[PDB]
Amino acid sequence: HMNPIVVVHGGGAGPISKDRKERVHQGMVRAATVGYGILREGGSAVDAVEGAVVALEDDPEFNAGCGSVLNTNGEVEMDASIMDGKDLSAGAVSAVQCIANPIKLARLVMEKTPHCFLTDQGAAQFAAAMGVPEIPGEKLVTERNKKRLEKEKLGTVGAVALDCKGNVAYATSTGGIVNKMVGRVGDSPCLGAGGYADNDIGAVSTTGHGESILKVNLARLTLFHIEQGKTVEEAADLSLGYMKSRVKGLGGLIVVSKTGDWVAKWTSTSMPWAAAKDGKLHFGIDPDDTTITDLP
Amino acid sequence: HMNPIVVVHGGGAGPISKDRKERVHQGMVRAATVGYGILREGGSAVDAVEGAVVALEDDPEFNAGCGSVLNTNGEVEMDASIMDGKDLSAGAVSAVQCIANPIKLARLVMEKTPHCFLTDQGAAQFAAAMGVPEIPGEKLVTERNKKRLEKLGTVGAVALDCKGNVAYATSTGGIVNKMVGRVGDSPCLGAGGYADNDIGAVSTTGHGESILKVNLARLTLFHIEQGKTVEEAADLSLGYMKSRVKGLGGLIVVSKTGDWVAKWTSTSMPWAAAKDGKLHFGIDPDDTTITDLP
Ligand code: NA
Ligand code: NA
Repeated sequence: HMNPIVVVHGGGAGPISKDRKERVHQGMVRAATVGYGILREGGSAVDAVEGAVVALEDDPEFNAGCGSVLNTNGEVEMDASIMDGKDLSAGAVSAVQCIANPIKLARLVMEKTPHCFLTDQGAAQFAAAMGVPEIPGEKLVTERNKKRLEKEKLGTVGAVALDCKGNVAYATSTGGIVNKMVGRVGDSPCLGAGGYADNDIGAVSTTGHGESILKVNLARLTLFHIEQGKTVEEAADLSLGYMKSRVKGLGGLIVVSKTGDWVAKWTSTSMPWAAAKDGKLHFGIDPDDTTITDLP
Repeated sequence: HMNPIVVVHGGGAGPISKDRKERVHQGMVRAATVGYGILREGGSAVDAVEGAVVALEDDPEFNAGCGSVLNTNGEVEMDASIMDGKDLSAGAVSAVQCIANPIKLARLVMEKTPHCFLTDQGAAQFAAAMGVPEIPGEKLVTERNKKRLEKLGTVGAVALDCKGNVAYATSTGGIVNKMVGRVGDSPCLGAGGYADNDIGAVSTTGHGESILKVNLARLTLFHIEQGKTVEEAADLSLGYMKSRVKGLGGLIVVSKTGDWVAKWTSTSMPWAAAKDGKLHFGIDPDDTTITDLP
């Protein structure tokens, strides 16, 4: 059976301050830790990617769940998707509000509906009827994002996991872009763009310019290069190089193939990433700054 | 310059009676004529597919705009997306309500926002700012759709323009008795459609859950990239949706060179194509009729 790997990413971003850097690290370490803990228990790659992304929605330092950036009405409006590489099973939610973990609802969508995608009000109603709690507004908005919205008037989190059966999965979550139009949907809930998972190829989770990821369908394009016999690095190189020259978009991504190979590449300035494989934790934000430590 | 082309499709769905096929035929013809008239009058590929889809939305017979199917709540909710293959610019709406033409709303997202994809309450609010009328929701509700709910498919258009640009537009009401705010493939780029001047353009129809799963539109084009012809590539992607996800449906594709095809694993798929002063139509596998264009 395969050696389990979890890969986690923060938002593709510009320069990070020496400070966010500290809490970002531990945020990335915490999520990669849960994702892996899940696979050591023999959990599925779906359970692990879900697990990792929940940690990031709950961690205020990351643009998803609590800590999401604000829309043009100052409100939190969130998107998420998860994909099961076994039979291509998927669930996704767009434009959701007043809920803690949009990724759990995407999972509920995949696992307890005949659908793959619920939006806005019907997304709230499905959460209401599945007994997801409504949160007393306020809670989701952080003082850092409050200033951020006044200023203009951070990025998508994801996870890719490979389990002992060779199953792969991805999960993505985001509150979008600051001052975005109400009801704007980025790449996250769109399968092929914000992510793709296929036991025959691998799984990808992306970040960066949402519309640009959509226009190029980045996650599925990365995988297309792999199917053609490229390495995980060359595929990510090539698919991001394309998003750069064709539509002028920047981002980043995390991929893992069906054979245990993984990398994290980006064209934005920063992308906090973490990976757990064989009880070693890898972490980085800028290229080269990579640390490797034990993971008991 | 290229000889321009438009292809249209109705839904990749089940059997259609003799009595109503003549009527779907009237619809397809009107839509293709509308697309090809824009193309022959110096209009863009994007112009041409919006014009063709707008027409099927306006026709209460097809599951887009007027005549959408009703969700679980006896309500109409519409998905749409349109794409320009030159710069890969795109527009898309999901779960839009009380407006006549979702594809027209889709193009305004493309042109008028720094976004590509709006949904539900935000799109409705955008529609208003764009002066798009808020029209009786029950005027989108036909008697038949109130009935069929109690007891057809996604439409679309591809085109290649004289300048050599490709575009797709796709609009749906979705599937009968869907959950509130269920989004299919139709506003998801690469599933609902894809257009890229450097390959061609595809529009898809059928069970939307399956189409999202396999990235059907971009896959078809992946095969076209590999040297597979349009029919070949269409057969592989549609074949793979059926094998891998047990999903049925159809698609239309126009390549950069101007080769095109209509293909479906579903029973029926209304379709009409226009090029070289001729109209091509069909609903059933192997029943094509080639007439002269007016
Ligand atoms: Na968060
Ligand atoms: Na219609």
